[PDB]
Amino acid sequence: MNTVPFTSAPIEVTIGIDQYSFNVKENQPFHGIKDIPIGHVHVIHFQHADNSSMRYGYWFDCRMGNFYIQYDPKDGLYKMMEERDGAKFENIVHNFKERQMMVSYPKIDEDDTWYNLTEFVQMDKIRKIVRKDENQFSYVDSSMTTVQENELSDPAHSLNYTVINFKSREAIRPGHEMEDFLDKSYYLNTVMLQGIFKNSSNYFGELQFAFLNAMFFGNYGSSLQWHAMIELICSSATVPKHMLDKLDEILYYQIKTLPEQYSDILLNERVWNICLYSSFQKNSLHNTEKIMENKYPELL
Amino acid sequence: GAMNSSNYAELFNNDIKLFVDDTNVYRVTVHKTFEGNVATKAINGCIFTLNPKTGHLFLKIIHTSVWAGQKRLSQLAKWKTAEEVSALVRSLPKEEQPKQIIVTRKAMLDPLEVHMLDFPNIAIRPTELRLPFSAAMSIDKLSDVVMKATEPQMVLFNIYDDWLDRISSYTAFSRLTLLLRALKTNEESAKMILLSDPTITIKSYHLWPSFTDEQWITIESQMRDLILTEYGRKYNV
Ligand SMILES: CC(C)NC[C@H](O)c1ccc(F)cc1
Repeated sequence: MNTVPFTSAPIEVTIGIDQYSFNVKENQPFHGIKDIPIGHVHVIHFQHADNSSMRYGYWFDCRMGNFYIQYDPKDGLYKMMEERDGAKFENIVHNFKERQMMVSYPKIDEDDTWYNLTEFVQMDKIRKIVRKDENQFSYVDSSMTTVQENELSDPAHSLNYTVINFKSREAIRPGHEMEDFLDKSYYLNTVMLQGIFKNSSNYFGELQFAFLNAMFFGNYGSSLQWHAMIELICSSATVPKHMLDKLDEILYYQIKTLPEQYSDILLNERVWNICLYSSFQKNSLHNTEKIMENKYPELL
Repeated sequence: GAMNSSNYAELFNNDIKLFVDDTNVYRVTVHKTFEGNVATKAINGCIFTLNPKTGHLFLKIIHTSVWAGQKRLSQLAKWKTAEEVSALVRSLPKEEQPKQIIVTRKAMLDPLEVHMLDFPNIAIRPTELRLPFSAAMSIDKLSDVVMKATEPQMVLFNIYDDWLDRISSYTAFSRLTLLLRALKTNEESAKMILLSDPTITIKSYHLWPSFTDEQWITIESQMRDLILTEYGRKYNV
């Protein structure tokens, strides 16, 4: 079990660590989060009490280094940093634990939610979409735009999500215009899975990664990407049976975890109704269709 | 964006543009089978691709053989239309290729856009106008060439005959749409108006009769009466 200590908490802030969130008051004696499960990526995220504008946060994996948070009064935010001095870090953490100034990551033992949301999400893989090579952790916020958004403006601050576009030469073979537009299997299986992603694991991970940035930061371009990757599968007549089964599980837990009050903005009516009721895979997402119908029957 | 009453003079500027109408591409008769079920039989169709400034009409004849052994023909028809329009554009010299293609039915937008991916600078546009191009098969010479075709064939016409020698494109298009609107609302009456006077003939190289300027005004007035009438006979007014 790993720890992310905080130097201090000088401004009132709501802190998230994965799907949990708690409030810290201005200058409250808070010095971090302990008992963080090893083996998963994690995200620690922030919404200031005074400006709910900009949710922001950091993706990290405690196996890749010792990380801590320190407020910067010049740039006005909580920043993640790496401590390279291992002895210094263990000392800091042990002292804060002894003084019980750290909250307990409240994982329930029955609960596989976070695993199920991050099954194919890896810090090294995340780095290929959020480019900042001098750090082992990755910053994301509400406002960052995607490479594809930048095509329709600062590239260093972009989400280099894989670009998917159903009316593009990459998607449409010359001479197969109608075939390829109405059945996207060749774009899914040859172009994307065999040529770019390399396997279903990488496809699923970016899709999981896109969802989590949409949910935790309200990142609109990430929401577009999540729905785009989903639609590409549902609109393919020929999908490996193992992929469909896994997709149904992935989406189930994503819909399960979504705040009920954010469904209006985070769910695209057209994609979901097409995927669940019109597409080739309309009968292949039993768990996802059941939870959608019981939890958001209005959207449909 | 979409083409409507507001931006109507753009049709007659000097940027090459084509209207594409797919109404008459897939044409069927519906009939009973010996067992008392219903079946369709296809007949020849055509794509109606028209330069509204010059009157040049690219009439691509769609032979019934293209549907043989195919499913979902109404959907295929839209993609076949887009394939043939794309082929036409590629066949034209660069300086004759259109800068815009306006489709008369919105369901042609995606098929045409996908077929024209090689031409990113050609704008594919819908329209809010309810244009009467479905009535093209009420023009006897066009109907004749479509029904007689034994193979796929493109036939080139000027739908304005020689009118542009005496009138502007805007006026010519207005005359054409009025004639076609009339033929669409009451074909028999429309055709009666056009031929009543045996002394006015259709030149071998023309589609419409050789009316003088004065006779066109009379003709045009008779077509507007017909259209308002049928609008009464239809709505009772
Ligand atoms: C980078 C290349 C397209 N495959 C990796 C994929 O992008 C990916 C996978 C998992 C993630 F958590 C984030 C991204």
